[PDB]
Amino acid sequence: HLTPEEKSAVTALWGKVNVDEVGGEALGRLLVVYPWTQRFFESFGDLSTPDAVMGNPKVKAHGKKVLGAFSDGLAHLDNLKGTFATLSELHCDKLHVDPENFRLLGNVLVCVLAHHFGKEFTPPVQAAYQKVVAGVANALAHKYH
Amino acid sequence: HLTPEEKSAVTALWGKVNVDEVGGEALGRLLVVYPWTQRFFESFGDLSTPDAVMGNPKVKAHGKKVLGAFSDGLAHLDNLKGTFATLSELHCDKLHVDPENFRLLGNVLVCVLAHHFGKEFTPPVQAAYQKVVAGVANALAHKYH
Amino acid sequence: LSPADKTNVKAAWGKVGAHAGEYGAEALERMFLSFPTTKTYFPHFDLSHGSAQVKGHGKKVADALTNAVAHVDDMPNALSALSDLHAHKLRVDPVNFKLLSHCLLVTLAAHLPAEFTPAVHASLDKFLASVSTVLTSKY
Amino acid sequence: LSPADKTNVKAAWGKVGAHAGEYGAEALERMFLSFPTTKTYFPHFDLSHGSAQVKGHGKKVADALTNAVAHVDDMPNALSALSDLHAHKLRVDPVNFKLLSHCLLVTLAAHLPAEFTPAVHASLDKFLASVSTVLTSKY
Ligand code: HEM
Ligand code: HEM
Ligand code: HEM
Ligand code: HEM
Repeated sequence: HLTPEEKSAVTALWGKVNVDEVGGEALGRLLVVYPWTQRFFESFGDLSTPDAVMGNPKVKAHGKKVLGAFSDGLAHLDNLKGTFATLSELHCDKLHVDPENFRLLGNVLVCVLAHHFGKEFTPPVQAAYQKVVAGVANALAHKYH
Repeated sequence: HLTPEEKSAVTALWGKVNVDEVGGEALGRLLVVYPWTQRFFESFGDLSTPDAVMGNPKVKAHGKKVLGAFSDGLAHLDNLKGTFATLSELHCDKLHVDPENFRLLGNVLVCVLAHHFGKEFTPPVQAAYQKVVAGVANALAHKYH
Repeated sequence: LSPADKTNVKAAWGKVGAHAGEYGAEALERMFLSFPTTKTYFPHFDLSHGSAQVKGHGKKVADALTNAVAHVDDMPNALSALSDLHAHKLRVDPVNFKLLSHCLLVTLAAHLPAEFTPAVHASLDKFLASVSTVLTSKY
Repeated sequence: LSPADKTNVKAAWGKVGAHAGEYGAEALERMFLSFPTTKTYFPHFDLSHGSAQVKGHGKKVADALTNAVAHVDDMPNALSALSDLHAHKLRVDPVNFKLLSHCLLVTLAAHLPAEFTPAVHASLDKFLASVSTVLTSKY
C-alpha cells in the first residue's frame, strides 16, 4: 500500500530508468551474489566469473524481460495479484523457484537503483520501492500460498 | 489443500492429542530452541533455563490457548484465512511478530507430535500435518501480505 | 555452538548407533513426501517407498553426519569436499538444508523419545544449522 | 568467507573512511523508514530525521563494523560483547540483521558507485551475513 506521494516519487524515479541495462544488471548481480540461482540458468552459457555473468547477452536479454515485468507491475500497483498470475504459475509450477529468491531479486533491484541514482535515491523513495518490490514478490509467490 | 486420505489421517491423529500438554510443550520448545522468541513473553516470569521454561504455568496455559487455536483451524480447513483474521491482526498489527516465527512454531509442533506418537507419525501423516501447519502460518501472516 | 551443545549433540548422535542409515533414509523419505520440490535434485533416482537408492543415499548422509559429529570443532575442514559438491556442482537452494534438518529432527524425535529433550532438540537444531551453513559456505 | 572476500571487504570499507558514522546513521534511517517494525527495539530513542541519537548509534555501529573488518578472521572473539548484548539482553530477531545489512548495502551503493562492483557487492553481503550470524551466535 503506497501513499500518493510515494507513488509519485516512484513513478518519477522509474521514468529515468534505463530499461536496457537495469534489469540485466539486477539479474547478473543476483547470479553473482546468490550463485545457487545459477541452477535455473544453465542454458545461458558461461556463468563462471562475475565478468562473464555481467557480459552475458542472454542474461542481459532476460533481465530486460524481468524489468519489463516489473514495469508492468508498477503500472498496476492495485492489481499486482492479477498482473502476475501467469508468471506465478510459470515460476512455481514450471520452474520450482523458491519464493525467497523473489525477495532476494527485489532487494538486488533496490540496490541497483541506489547504485544508479546515488543521492537522489532518498530513504523515503527507497521505502516506497521496498513496498513495491515486496508487493511484486508476494504476487509472484501467490501460487505457493 | 489436503486430500481426503490426508484429512482422515490428520483427524484420527488429532483425536488422540492430549490438549492439556501438547501446546505447552510446543511453546516451551519454541522458546528454548529459538530464544529470541522469549522477547514476546517477558511477562511470563522465569524463562532462564529450559526446565524453568517447560515448568512455567503461564507458558502451559498459553500453549493450551495456541493448541485450541490450532484445533479451530483444523476444524475449518477450507476457511483458514477467515478463521485466523483476528489472530492475524493481533499478531501483526499489535504484537509485531515476524511471520518466520509462525513457520518455526508449526515445525516445532510437528516435532512434538512426532515425539509423542513415534512410529504412528508416519511420513504421509507428517506430510499432511506440514500442509496443515503451512496453511495455518500463511493464514496467520495474512496481515503482512 | 557451545560446549554444552557439543556434548549434547555427541551424546544424542552416539545414541543413534547402528540405526544411522535407516534414520537418514527415513528423513530423506519424509523430505520427499513433505516437500516434493526437493525431488528435483534427484531426477535419476528411484524415489519410491523402500527404494534401495534412497537407502544408500541415507546411509551416505548419515555417515557424513557422523563424521561431522566426530569433527564438530573442525567441521569446515572436514566437510570441504561435501561443501564443494553441494555448492558448485549441485547448487542446492539453502532453504532445502533447513527442510532436511527439520526432517532429521522429526525422525530423531519419532525414534528416540527419551533422548529428544528440549535442550537436546536445541543442540541438534544448532548442529544441523552449522552443518548446513558449512555445506553452503562456498557460495 | 574466502580470502578473496576478505580482500574485497577490507578495501571497500577502507574507502568508507571518515564517512562511516554518516553511512551508519543513514543506514539506520533507511531501516527505520523501510521496515518500521525495527523501530520497536528503540522505544527510548528519538527516531526523527536528523536525530543526534540516531547519529550516535550510527557512529557506534560503523565503529563496530570497522573493528569487525580489522578482525575478520577472529570476528566471533572480537564481537563477543556485542553478541552478548544483542542475543541475551536485546534478543533481536535475526531477520532484522538481514534488514540492516540490506540497508547498509543500499547506503554503500548510493555513496560509492565505483567501489560497488558486483564482486564487491557479493563480498560485502557475505561479510555482513557473517557479522550478523556472529551477533546472533549466542542464541
Ligand atoms: C522477483 C521478480 C521476478 C520477475 C518479475 C520475473 C519475471 C520473469 C519473466 C518476465 C520471465 C519470462 C516469462 C516469459 O518469457 O514468458 C521469467 C522467466 C524466468 N524466470 Fe523470472 N522473474 C522474477 C524472479 C525470478 C527468480 C528469483 C528466478 C530464479 C532464482 C527466476 C527464474 C526464471 C527463469 C529460469 C525463467 C525462464 C523460464 C523459461 O525460459 O521458460 N525468476 N521471469
Ligand atoms: C503459529 C501459530 C500461532 C498460533 C495459532 C497462535 C495463537 C495465539 C492465540 C490463540 C493467542 C491468544 C489470543 C487471545 O487470547 O485473544 C495468541 C496470543 C499471543 N501470541 Fe500467538 N500464536 C501463534 C504464533 C505465535 C508466535 C510464533 C509468537 C511469538 C514468537 C506468538 C506470540 C504471542 C503472544 C505474545 C501472545 C499474547 C499477546 C496477547 O494476548 O495480547 N504467537 N496466539
Ligand atoms: C544434512 C545435510 C546433508 C548432508 C550431510 C548431505 C550429504 C551428502 C552425501 C554424503 C552425499 C554423497 C556424496 C558422495 O557420494 O560422496 C550427498 C550427495 C547429494 N546430496 Fe546431499 N547432503 C545434505 C543435504 C542435501 C540437500 C538438502 C540436498 C537437496 C535436496 C542434497 C542433495 C544431494 C544430491 C543431489 C546429491 C548427489 C546424489 C547423487 O548423485 O548420488 N543434499 N549428500
Ligand atoms: C551489523 C549489525 C549490527 C551492529 C554492528 C550493531 C552494533 C551495535 C553497537 C556497537 C551497539 C552499542 C553497544 C554499546 O554501546 O555498548 C548496539 C546497540 C544496540 N543495537 Fe545493534 N548492531 C547491529 C544490528 C542491530 C539490529 C539489526 C538491531 C535491531 C533491529 C539492533 C538493535 C540495537 C539496540 C536496541 C541497541 C541498544 C541501543 C541503546 O540502548 O542505546 N542492532 N548495536
